[PDB]
Amino acid sequence: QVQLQQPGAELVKPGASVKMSCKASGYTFTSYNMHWVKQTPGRGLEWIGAIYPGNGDTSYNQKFKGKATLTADKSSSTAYMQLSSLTSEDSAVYYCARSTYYGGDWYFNVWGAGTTVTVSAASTKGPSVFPLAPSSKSTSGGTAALGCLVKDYFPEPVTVSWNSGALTSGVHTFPAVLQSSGLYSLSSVVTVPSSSLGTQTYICNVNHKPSNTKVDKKVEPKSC
Amino acid sequence: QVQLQQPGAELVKPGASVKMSCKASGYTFTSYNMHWVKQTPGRGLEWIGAIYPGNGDTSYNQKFKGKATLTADKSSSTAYMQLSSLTSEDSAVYYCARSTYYGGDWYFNVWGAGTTVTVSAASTKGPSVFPLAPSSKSTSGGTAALGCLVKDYFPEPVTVSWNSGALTSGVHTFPAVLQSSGLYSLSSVVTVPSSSLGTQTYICNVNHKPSNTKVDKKVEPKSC
Amino acid sequence: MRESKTLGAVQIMNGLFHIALGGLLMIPAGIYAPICVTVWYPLWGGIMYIISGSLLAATEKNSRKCLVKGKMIMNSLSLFAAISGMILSIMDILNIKISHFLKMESLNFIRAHTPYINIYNCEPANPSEKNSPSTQYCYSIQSLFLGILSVMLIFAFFQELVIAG
Amino acid sequence: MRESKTLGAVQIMNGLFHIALGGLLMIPAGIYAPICVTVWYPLWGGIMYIISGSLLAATEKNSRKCLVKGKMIMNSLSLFAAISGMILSIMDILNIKISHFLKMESLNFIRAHTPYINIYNCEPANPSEKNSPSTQYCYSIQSLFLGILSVMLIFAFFQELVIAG
Amino acid sequence: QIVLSQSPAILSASPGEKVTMTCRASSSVSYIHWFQQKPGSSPKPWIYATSNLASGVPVRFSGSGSGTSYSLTISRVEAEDAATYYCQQWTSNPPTFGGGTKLEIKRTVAAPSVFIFPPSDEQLKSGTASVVCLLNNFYPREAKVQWKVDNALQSGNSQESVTEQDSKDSTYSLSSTLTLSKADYEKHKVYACEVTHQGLSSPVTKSFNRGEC
Amino acid sequence: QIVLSQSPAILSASPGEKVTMTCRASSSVSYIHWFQQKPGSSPKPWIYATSNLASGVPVRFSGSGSGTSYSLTISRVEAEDAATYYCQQWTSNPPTFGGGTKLEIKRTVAAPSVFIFPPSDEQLKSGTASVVCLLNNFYPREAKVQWKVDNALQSGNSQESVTEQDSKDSTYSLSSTLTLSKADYEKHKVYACEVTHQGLSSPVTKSFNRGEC
Ligand SMILES: CC(C)CCC[C@@H](C)[C@H]1CC[C@H]2[C@@H]3CC=C4C[C@@H](OC(=O)CCC(=O)O)CC[C@]4(C)[C@H]3CC[C@]12C
Ligand SMILES: CC(C)CCC[C@@H](C)[C@H]1CC[C@H]2[C@@H]3CC=C4C[C@@H](OC(=O)CCC(=O)O)CC[C@]4(C)[C@H]3CC[C@]12C
Ligand SMILES: CC(C)CCC[C@@H](C)[C@H]1CC[C@H]2[C@@H]3CC=C4C[C@@H](OC(=O)CCC(=O)O)CC[C@]4(C)[C@H]3CC[C@]12C
Ligand SMILES: CC(C)CCC[C@@H](C)[C@H]1CC[C@H]2[C@@H]3CC=C4C[C@@H](OC(=O)CCC(=O)O)CC[C@]4(C)[C@H]3CC[C@]12C
Ligand SMILES: CC(C)CCC[C@@H](C)[C@H]1CC[C@H]2[C@@H]3CC=C4C[C@@H](OC(=O)CCC(=O)O)CC[C@]4(C)[C@H]3CC[C@]12C
Ligand SMILES: CC(C)CCC[C@@H](C)[C@H]1CC[C@H]2[C@@H]3CC=C4C[C@@H](OC(=O)CCC(=O)O)CC[C@]4(C)[C@H]3CC[C@]12C
Repeated sequence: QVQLQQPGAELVKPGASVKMSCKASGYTFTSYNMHWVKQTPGRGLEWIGAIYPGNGDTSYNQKFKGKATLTADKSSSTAYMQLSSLTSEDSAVYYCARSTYYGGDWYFNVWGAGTTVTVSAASTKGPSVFPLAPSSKSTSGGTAALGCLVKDYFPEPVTVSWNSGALTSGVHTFPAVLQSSGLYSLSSVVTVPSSSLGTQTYICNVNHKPSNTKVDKKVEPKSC
Repeated sequence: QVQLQQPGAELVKPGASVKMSCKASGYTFTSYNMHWVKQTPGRGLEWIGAIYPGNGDTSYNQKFKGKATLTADKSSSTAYMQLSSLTSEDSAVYYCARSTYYGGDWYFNVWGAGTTVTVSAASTKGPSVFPLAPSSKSTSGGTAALGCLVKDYFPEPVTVSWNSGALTSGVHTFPAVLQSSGLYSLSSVVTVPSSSLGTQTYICNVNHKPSNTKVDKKVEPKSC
Repeated sequence: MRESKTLGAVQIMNGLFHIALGGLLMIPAGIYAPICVTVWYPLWGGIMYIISGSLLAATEKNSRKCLVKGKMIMNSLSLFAAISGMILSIMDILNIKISHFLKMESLNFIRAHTPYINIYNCEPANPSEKNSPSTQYCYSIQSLFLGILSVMLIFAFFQELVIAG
Repeated sequence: MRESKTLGAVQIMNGLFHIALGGLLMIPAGIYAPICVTVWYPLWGGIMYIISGSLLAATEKNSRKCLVKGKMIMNSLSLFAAISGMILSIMDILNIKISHFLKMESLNFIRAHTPYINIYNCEPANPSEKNSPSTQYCYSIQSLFLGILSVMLIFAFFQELVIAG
Repeated sequence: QIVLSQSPAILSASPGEKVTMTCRASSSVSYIHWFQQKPGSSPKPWIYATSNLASGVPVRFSGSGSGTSYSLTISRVEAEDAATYYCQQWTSNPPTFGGGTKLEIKRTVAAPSVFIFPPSDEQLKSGTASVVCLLNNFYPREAKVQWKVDNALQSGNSQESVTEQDSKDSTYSLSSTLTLSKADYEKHKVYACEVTHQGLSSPVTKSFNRGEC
Repeated sequence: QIVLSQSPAILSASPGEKVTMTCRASSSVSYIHWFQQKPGSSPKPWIYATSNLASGVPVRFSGSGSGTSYSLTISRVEAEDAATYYCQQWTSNPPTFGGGTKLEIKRTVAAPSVFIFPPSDEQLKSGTASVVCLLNNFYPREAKVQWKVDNALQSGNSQESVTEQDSKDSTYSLSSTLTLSKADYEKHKVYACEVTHQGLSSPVTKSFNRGEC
């Protein structure tokens, strides 16, 4: 029943600032401390600070004391965090959390859904889709590997399906890689009976809603 | 929804001992402190002590440290307090209460219904009921006062009604007084038109369930 | 005789140590303060110990000794200060460890910094707390007060052994 | 000259008070202890200060002087304690009040009595607590440690003013 | 241990206006908590941490204060507000409760209707004499009854009991009972109770002669 | 600030095994709290105050320890138990989280099926060459791919990515991509990736010749 709600993502130009919100529901907002937590794939979980909306006392981790600023609307039941002077170091997931005194120690008993921040200067870019054509150079044991390469798009995500979703067995879609150009690239592959590559038609359906891209690519055994 | 259930009353011979219970429901019993409180009309509210059923640590007020002993069943979700060497000083209401840490301080957020302890050597005694007959010596302004005296019974309570409950207007039943013989006495009175004391029939119906006494007394001006 | 100049020097050092420990003990630490501080003893004791250094005067035997006879009264009153100072400390050390024989209201500008604290009872009402850090904080403060008072006791006692000379 | 016996007496008293404050400061108070205690400074300092009371032996000019010249070396070593002790105390008083320039692990039998405690950081993570008595204890203990260290600093400095020929 | 004193002991107002009550500690406390109790129930929590209303408490109430001095205030009293209020503290060991404040409802002054009942014939056959003096529907509560027998003042031989205040007319009723042995009841002729009250310009005596019927 | 070290980094067990994982603090702490996270969700609270199970946690789990040394234990691992577990402390400022432990499922060794794709004509017409080396359905995760072009070792010009583990057969799939300019792609004839894995008795190379089709 108790819940915390956050927006899903933010896009920010470098050096600008961003403000993101956590809204409470189902409990007496002014009676508990609200805490903020940062996660990254390189340094795990780090604690930013807290606010007591009952009176506006705050506390900060010194390492972030120059970045963050915590405030609360005592009437609207909304907490805000503001971050200033963003750099590539700040791309991370940020959570709000509620803490309660329970069983002789504090613990974080409820967590928000999390907000993702991307720091990037890059504009929206629609992808180019290139086939990984099946071939004798891709035939094995009565199976062939084939796929689609979704090259150079921004921002995430891309969705891939095959034959409008009629083909699903053996599909592996890999996590996107951020490239040195700042674009992303992704690939998806599937294995099919190599005996019928000459008779069966396979089309991947690529959608990139942020760019409204909707592209169908036929995949057929034209080697090279 | 959280509830603490206690038994209603205890009768104890002087100098013996009594054990009273407080059963919890609706929450993780092992995770909060349980507190006991004493109320008397002379001293008001006094705090006896506490138990933490999570491990059995206890704390006592020194003034009671020789009287009480607190213990808990970690499996059955029941607390117990035992009292020893009872005297007339121990007749009071005893409450269990649940303490939580909330809003920056402790507070007692849930209370049991309370157990009443009476210290008395006296046996069960059925009352004698005497009329306070209406008369010219009890006539005023077109009204007469009449009543029933429920004398010398034990233990409490007595219930009084009039004409099987058909008369309720103007009835005042006074709180019982404990007498120096250790018995209680009570009286109930009602004012009626004095013009009709010779014509109307008024009967009080006295029930003393502990003694199973059920007595009807006609109240009439005809006695002095 | 020639011990006397030395004894005076010792008495002066012993006097400055009381001013030091007396000030340190008066740091805000609760609504109740030790009797000796509320009696204000650590100041007057030290002052009289230094004054009683008057035997610091050289023994000028100029027809009749320049250690004017009133100084003997001075020395004697300082012995009265020594005894009373010892007794006050051995009383305070008991008030910390069994129960209040007395309680004393401290001083108002001290209370301005520790209004919600007592060091004389230190056990939580809530048994869940018996391992909370707050209790270890309280017991550590009691141990510091017992320390300071015991050092005061032994150095005060070190007057009575010798200020009779 | 004749000041020398008195100076020796003063030096001895000043040495005993270091043993006293050094012991009192070692009472359990967390995982981190002041540098001077981990260095054991108060014990060696006091011991050297007492031995340097050798001038109490007075000027035995019998034969070649019986204040044996090695005593001048003896005097000379004790000066090394006064400087280093003063520098240690003025370093520790900084570690308490801006940040850890150093941290030192205390001693194991001390930790057995205060394992969950520190005094070098003292502010709660939960802002609801900023008025809880639990916090007022920690500031009071910091104030006691600053007091003890400042008194040690001044009485140590009082050697360097005089422990020289 | 620290003690909390409350004032006034009994407080009174007319519906629809402001009233206030104080609790003063002998030493400064971090917070005060307020509880409401009515006859025949457990206390209820009412205000926690000096100024936060508990669940369901009507917005009429507010709480305020700091240091040693605190207050609770009611903006517009209503007939359901009648109860006893205790302040409470957790600052030191043990926790303690105040002596309580009782809240009445004012009304106009009403003099008591007085009645007296001689012993029943059935009681005299049982060897007991009880004399009941009744004061009916009066306000304020303060009243005094003195028993006189043949103009001689009785003492130490009577008990009296009073209802709580009736929620529909705000009056009180009191009964006082004098009890004597039968042998002492028949030693005298005139038996009286004397009533004094703010609504009476002089005491009113109701009395009878023994054997007058 | 005190640091919590977790071991092992990757923990491996079959269903029905007992398993244990440990956290050691640099200093003694009052309690350890444990959290579970899965890809794509917030962490969940799992054990609080060293040994109390949170709501709905299956009875398979238990927690234990004291002082500087703590452990969490699972009596009979099941396929849903796959997650990352973080320990946490509140004893000092700031509160800190451990480096985490990742829990896998054991299975038998499976060698990868390897496939290679030359660039498409559409990519060459755009001016780009991308070479993809695919390793399919293998175990353990640990594998190595070296690119060789005309027997010359490539370095610093490739990126690879691996799927999450499949919930039905516990295998992995891996792709590596080599990217060159078109002008560099057509300077050579033989392009190769070399795959080494525990399931392979020797490296297997799949390669093709440019301009041979
Ligand atoms: C021989 C004794 C009786 C007197 C010793 C000299 C005193 C005049 C000194 C010793 C300790 C000092 C007290 C120690 C601690 C404090 C708390 C202090 O407040 C703080 O330290 C925090 C706020 C601040 O002052 O910046 C206010 C002054 C006071 C009472 C000091 C006032 C002056 C005192 C009493
Ligand atoms: C810690 C405090 C209580 C010490 C108190 C010391 C006093 C008791 C001493 C200090 C100075 C002394 C005084 C120094 C000088 C004089 C003047 C002297 O006057 C004379 O006339 C002496 C020569 C003469 O008789 O002609 C009498 C003693 C008296 C009062 C001494 C009496 C004792 C005094 C007051
Ligand atoms: C000139 C030199 C020799 C004087 C040295 C005096 C202090 C440095 C020593 C002497 C006695 C010691 C004290 C003796 C007793 C205690 C009580 C002890 O506290 C408890 O034991 C609390 C728990 C319990 O009651 O058992 C803590 C150390 C302490 C303060 C000791 C602190 C250091 C003291 C004061
Ligand atoms: C000159 C200085 C550097 C060293 C002097 C060492 C001893 C005179 C004193 C100094 C501090 C004292 C310690 C202060 C506190 C304690 C805790 C004490 O334990 C308790 O007080 C609770 C249990 C109990 O003893 O009843 C055990 C002894 C001990 C280590 C004391 C033992 C004797 C010590 C080490
Ligand atoms: C600071 C304190 C704690 C440590 C350092 C003290 C030493 C530096 C003092 C203590 C005793 C002194 C020594 C006592 C005896 C001697 C022997 C003496 O030479 C002889 O007696 C010659 C005949 C013989 O060999 O016995 C020369 C001085 C010396 C070394 C003294 C040198 C300085 C010493 C070692
Ligand atoms: C020989 C006699 C004269 C020596 C006396 C020395 C001590 C008894 C006095 C002198 C200076 C005082 C200290 C001066 C400053 C402080 C800091 C003060 O702490 C704070 O103010 C913290 C809050 C803030 O930063 O304002 C507490 C009292 C204390 C330790 C005092 C404690 C008692 C001290 C050490």
